Amino acid sequence: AQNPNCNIMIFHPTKEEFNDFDKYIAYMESQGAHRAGLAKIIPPKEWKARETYDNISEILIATPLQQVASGRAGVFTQYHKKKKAMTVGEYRHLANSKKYQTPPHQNFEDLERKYWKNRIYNSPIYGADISGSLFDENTKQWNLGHLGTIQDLLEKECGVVIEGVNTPYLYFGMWKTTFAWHTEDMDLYSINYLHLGEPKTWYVVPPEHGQRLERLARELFPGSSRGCGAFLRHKVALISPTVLKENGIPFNRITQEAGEFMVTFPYGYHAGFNHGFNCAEAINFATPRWIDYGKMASQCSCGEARVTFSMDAFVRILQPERYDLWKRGQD
Ligand SMILES: O=C(O)CNC(=O)C(=O)O
Ligand SMILES: [Mg+2]
Ligand code: NI
Ligand SMILES: [Zn+2]
Repeated sequence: AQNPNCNIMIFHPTKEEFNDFDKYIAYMESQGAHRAGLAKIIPPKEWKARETYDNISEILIATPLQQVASGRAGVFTQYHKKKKAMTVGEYRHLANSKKYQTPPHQNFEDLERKYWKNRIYNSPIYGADISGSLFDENTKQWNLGHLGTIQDLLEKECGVVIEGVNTPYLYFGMWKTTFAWHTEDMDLYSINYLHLGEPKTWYVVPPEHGQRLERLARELFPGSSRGCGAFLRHKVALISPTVLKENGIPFNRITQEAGEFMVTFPYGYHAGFNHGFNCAEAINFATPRWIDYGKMASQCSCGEARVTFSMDAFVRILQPERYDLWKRGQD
């Protein structure tokens, strides 16, 4: 078995190898990459996502989210308070202000220490989940707006034709902006490109050990667990590496820098934080190997997780027993 310790693997495809996206994902999996739940892909040196970022300040962040924490430094939840609209130029100036900017630090490790010590005492503002793309239309390789759709994968593998579309999302971050522990909708893959700015640190649990994280989460967030049988789908709970280590949960960490892709694999729980002002683009995708994960994915039916139009069909075809109850939650 390849990569039996479930380490995060880093790939350096050539420009030739960067032509066929599906084929490269399958290659990475042949090397055991998926066992970690997360992989890094450094694009060939000849590739670029677009020519410059010089003209992005006029993108609107219609609903910036203030991420307010509750709990203790290593075990907390976050709620998202909606703020007034602002442009990316306005958001970048806010990220760079004295109130919100990255503190002085020695290296990524010192910054990580500061994040886990001090995150709860601040409420950074995250411009998350903005439909759109920063890839130039002429970028033909690993253009996250030109990928094969999940609906088309489901049709190729299973013969069934369904409604729905699959488009990318932009994320504008600042120091301490946080993504809570989660797997993707329907335990899909994700791919995330860091277009510009400061790094993003990731934590990940191997898919084969995801239920150990779930059991710890039920213990640490016991009222949330009684409220919903899949409350991690709410995307609000944080658990630090120190707490994970104290509880014997297998995990890994890695820092993504501008110009790099990350892939999350089906049922790979992940969480993380931004080091400073940045912009990422991410989208869900599927392969043939995902289908069985999609059939087994948990679902939030308490009604809190409230997700996309296209998830309806996935549930309806892959999980027809749950259909009914899951749609009572979503309506
Ligand atoms: O970048 C972020 O805030 C969150 N991204 C992801 O969870 C992802 O790409 O799967
Ligand atoms: Mg603009
Ligand atoms: Ni994710
Ligand atoms: Zn729920």
